Amino acid sequence: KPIEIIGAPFSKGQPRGGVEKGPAALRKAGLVEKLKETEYNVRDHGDLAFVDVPNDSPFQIVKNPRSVGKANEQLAAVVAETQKNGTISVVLGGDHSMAIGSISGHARVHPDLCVIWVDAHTDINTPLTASSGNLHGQPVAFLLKELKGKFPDVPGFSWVTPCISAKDIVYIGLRDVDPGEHYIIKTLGIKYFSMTEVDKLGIGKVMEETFSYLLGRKKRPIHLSFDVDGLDPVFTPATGTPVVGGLSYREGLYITEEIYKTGLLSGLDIMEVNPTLGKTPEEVTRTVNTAVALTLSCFGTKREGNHK
Amino acid sequence: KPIEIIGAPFSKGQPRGGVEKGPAALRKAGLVEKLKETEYNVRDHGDLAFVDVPNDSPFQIVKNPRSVGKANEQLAAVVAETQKNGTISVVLGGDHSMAIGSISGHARVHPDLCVIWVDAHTDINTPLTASSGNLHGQPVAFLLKELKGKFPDVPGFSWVTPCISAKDIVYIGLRDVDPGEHYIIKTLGIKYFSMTEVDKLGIGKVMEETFSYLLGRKKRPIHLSFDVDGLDPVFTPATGTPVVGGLSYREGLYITEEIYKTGLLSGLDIMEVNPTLGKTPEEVTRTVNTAVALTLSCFGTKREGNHK
Amino acid sequence: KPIEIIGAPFSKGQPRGGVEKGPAALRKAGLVEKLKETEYNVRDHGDLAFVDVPNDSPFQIVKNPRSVGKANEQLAAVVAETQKNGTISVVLGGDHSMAIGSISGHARVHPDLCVIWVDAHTDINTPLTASSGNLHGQPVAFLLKELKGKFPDVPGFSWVTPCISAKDIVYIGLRDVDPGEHYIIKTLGIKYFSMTEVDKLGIGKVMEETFSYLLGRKKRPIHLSFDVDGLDPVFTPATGTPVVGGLSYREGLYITEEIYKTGLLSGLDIMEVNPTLGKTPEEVTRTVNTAVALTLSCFGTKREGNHK
Ligand SMILES: [Mn+2]
Ligand SMILES: [Mn+2]
Ligand SMILES: [Mn+2]
Ligand SMILES: [Mn+2]
Ligand SMILES: [Mn+2]
Ligand SMILES: [Mn+2]
Repeated sequence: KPIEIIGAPFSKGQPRGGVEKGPAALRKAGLVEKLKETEYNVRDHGDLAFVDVPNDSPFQIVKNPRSVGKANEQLAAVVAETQKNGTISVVLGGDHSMAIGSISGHARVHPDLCVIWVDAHTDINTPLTASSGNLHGQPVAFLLKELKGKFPDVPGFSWVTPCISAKDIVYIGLRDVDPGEHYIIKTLGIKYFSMTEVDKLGIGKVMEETFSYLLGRKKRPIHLSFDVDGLDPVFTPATGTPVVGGLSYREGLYITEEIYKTGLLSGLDIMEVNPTLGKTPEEVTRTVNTAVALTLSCFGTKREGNHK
Repeated sequence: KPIEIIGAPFSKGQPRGGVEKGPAALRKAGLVEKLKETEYNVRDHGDLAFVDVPNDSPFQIVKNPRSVGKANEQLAAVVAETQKNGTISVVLGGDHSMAIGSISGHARVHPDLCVIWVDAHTDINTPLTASSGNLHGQPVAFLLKELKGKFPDVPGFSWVTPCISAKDIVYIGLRDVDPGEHYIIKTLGIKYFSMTEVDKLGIGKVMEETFSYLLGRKKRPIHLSFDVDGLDPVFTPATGTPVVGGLSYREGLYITEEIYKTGLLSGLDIMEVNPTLGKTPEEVTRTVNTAVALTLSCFGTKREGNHK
Repeated sequence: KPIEIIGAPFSKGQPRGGVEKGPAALRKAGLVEKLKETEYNVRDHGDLAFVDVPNDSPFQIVKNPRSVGKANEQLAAVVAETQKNGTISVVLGGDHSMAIGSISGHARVHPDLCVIWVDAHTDINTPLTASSGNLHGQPVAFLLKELKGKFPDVPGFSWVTPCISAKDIVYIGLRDVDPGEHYIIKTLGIKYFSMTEVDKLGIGKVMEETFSYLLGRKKRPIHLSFDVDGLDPVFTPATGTPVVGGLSYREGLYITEEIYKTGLLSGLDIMEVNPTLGKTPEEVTRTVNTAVALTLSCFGTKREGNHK
């Protein structure tokens, strides 16, 4: 019933910078003002203040493992608190590595939740199969149960508890996956929808199946982790890893409009909005408004109209 | 069998200006020259000359109610004359408020026609539920029978006669509807196809249903009122109310190509082309050529080729 | 199992110039370097050196009939040699008129191959029904059996042997067909998929049918002749005959990804990349990378990932 924006302007997740300005842009985009305008109430948790672990030594390859392990541990702590009160937790953040704290904290109250991860990537690189070391590409690794133990524990993420099985997570939009990640998902029979399947089935049937897969038997809580680079660059240019032939505005919306319809949206995740990475101030607006549009959608803003 | 372009460079419908240049752009785009090249004959009625009602006092909120009531009254007068002769009336115009005279005049000869209103809006705001007062958003209100009487009669539109029921009109492309308009359409069980339904069913099935709904029982005449902002801004940027995630070139065409196939196209409506509103001369070309493409399409120009 | 790039920087096919730089751009785009990175081996045949027939007198209308007849005769000669060794022949070339030597040479080793011609055109103009005389629009004419004899034999193409029936070729993407070409395809009951059919069925079903049509009975070798202007100009602007409302990146790929899946790709054809025709160096990159993406795709580069 209630909503709670938890700013998470973290950044250490990846090399490029400018992702901590995300909650700023979105909020500056009047996000909370339009969201209240829905048949929901909104409590802004305000942005979190992350402590930066000194002499953060790159564990093996993994850059900033402590700082990141920590800033995340803090989010889960906070995400678990608001969820514990029965509120949908929208997390305005920086890089997807902050999905570690989001989900975990969410998973702590509802161990049986499921994940509809929308992104053009899998972010399932273990600190081993990972080329270079930017955690914004390892989330699913720290969370998947079937993966724990298959890589060296990282300094600062021990607090985590693999909380979801491969039968609880579904991917949508994939188009730029690595050899390792591909292996891992294939090896674990994870249900996904690469842009190939979409092009084939049409976003319409993608949801019917994503839903008949995750909510077929039981009807548990849903954790939507929306990565902005999931929608074609023509719509979300202000990101770090833009990939053409992606999801469109109308698709990103059919996805959110459908998640609303279920009535199970428990925890959202709007990540990767990088204002700084806009070739023109316009690109940052196109990204910020369709990031917001998406949010509002998850809360009822249908495209056919909404009367009180 | 014959066609008749009726320029309608009216404008008072909305605030922004530059819509009276539409028939000029379109015609300047060699519209009539390519249209003749079809298996049809074309008679250009030339642009209408609209009298501007002096001291046009904003009735309640409704801006320029007289001037607009009048310019429209004139169109119907003219649209009824050419229709009365058995000719398909293409109306190159300014704002959609000129759809009042178009349909009315059309409806006068064929009371049983039906409407396939393609636009990203509903234009069903009554002079009451309407925020601000630009008639380019009230057409469907002056025409729907079920609505007459539910708002103060406006100075200059009395001549109108609500000529169509909610079972005679279908919407295609909707994406930016108001609370009032949404209420009204929902309250009147009007058949519509928001971008949601499209994304789901795919433009292909949208037509089969729009057709099985309007022409299921009888096979009456069709009045296509094509609003240019119905196609994504990426295609029709030169408009006043651009809304992302709209109909694409290929969709606007499948729509027209299908209407041709029925063989019932009686009266067309190409509205909202605003040359002035192009950030670059290019945007006005992209709008003018795909506005034309659309027209030609309504007349047989299939995408698989056309041999004499 | 093995692949062999055969540069074919020919050009005389059409008026505009800059198509011989295609193999240069593509290769310069690291085409062969990424292609080897597949589960395939690659042998670059290097670019061909075409002799230019002196005093090439425009036979009737057909411009440069000798030069073109010859440069093509050479390709078939070469395409037949590598195919004769059991290698998939990718032909980096200029204008589609070089598809004459490609297919012919291919057809010589496998007379029973079939053609999936992806383009926005039919290239089936006979030296008679053809307006102006640029052979880049007559290929299918020199190859179709049902057409041989219906036009004056051309100086330099006699070596050709119509090698495919209208039941062996399928079209995908059509949107700008002439009166003659339309006639000819209609008159010969050729299976095609104009952008209309795509918009209706969705690229997904287009392949199931293109496949159930050509590979229904027997499962013969496939000859994909990919014309770059088959994908909307927004993706392949660097061509000579750009036509809006075309195939998109995701569609061009679903097409290639599917052809890979069959396992019958015998001979490819990447034509019409014109570096010179890019309004901005960017347009030439957008064209060269999605031309390459396409190639890679035909060889296994799925969008869900590829692990060794
Ligand atoms: Mn991500
Ligand atoms: Mn991503
Ligand atoms: Mn309108
Ligand atoms: Mn509109
Ligand atoms: Mn071609
Ligand atoms: Mn072509």
